[PDB]
Amino acid sequence: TRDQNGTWEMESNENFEGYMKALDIDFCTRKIAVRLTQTKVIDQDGDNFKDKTTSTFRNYDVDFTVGVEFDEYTKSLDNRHVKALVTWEGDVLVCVQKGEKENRGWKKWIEGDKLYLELTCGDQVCRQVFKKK
Amino acid sequence: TRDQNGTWEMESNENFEGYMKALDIDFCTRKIAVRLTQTKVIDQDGDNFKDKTTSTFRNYDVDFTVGVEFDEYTKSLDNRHVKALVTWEGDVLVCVQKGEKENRGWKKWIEGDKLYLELTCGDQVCRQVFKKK
Repeated sequence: TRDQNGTWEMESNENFEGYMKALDIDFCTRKIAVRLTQTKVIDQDGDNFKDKTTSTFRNYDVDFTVGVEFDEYTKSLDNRHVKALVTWEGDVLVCVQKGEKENRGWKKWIEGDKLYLELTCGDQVCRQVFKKK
Repeated sequence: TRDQNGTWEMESNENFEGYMKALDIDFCTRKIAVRLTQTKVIDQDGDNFKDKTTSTFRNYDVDFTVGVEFDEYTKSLDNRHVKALVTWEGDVLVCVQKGEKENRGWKKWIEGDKLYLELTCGDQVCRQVFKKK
């Protein structure tokens, strides 16, 4: 049929690497585009089309209750099982990710309208700040 | 303030490489995760949090009309300038991308509730199958 209207999600992708190498796309760029899923939104009205293709790199989503230990699987990070626990220390949201890697956790808090994130794992600390959209 | 509600977009991302290396994340993944802006959406009800963090790898919007040639700049993938002509072949949307690469183009058609996309460049053929939602 010619009616290509609707939102479509990639379920298979054959020889995406060979086609990208034929376009002289860089090495690390190809090895990830093969792994990622793609969503295609098409608005077709008559002879005019509008194709919006989006490939999401990371789509993490976790729920929790402060003070209640829960099982966390970092699917889109390292894909490991950690028993996370989120507690309050002042107004800072502190978390401990009990698992194989030692000193793993994060701290989250706002001051003004900036979300601060302190991702820690072993000897490394990652600092990220966010603006309100 | 403990209220972390809202949609937050990444401002800075310091030492994401070191934090990802501490989690044994591969090199190519680190080289791309470092260069992407993240968006955090927190739905908070007291101590019940809903944290969803997403990052977009590729996004591409194209507007074209069947039978009218248009200048296409492949924002994703290739970043080359091609003159694309999209035409109907029965129920198959056939497009030719006249440019640097020989035999560059794609074919798109619907069968049932699935979108089939065949990308062609040189002697390489990439076949992508989508599913209507």
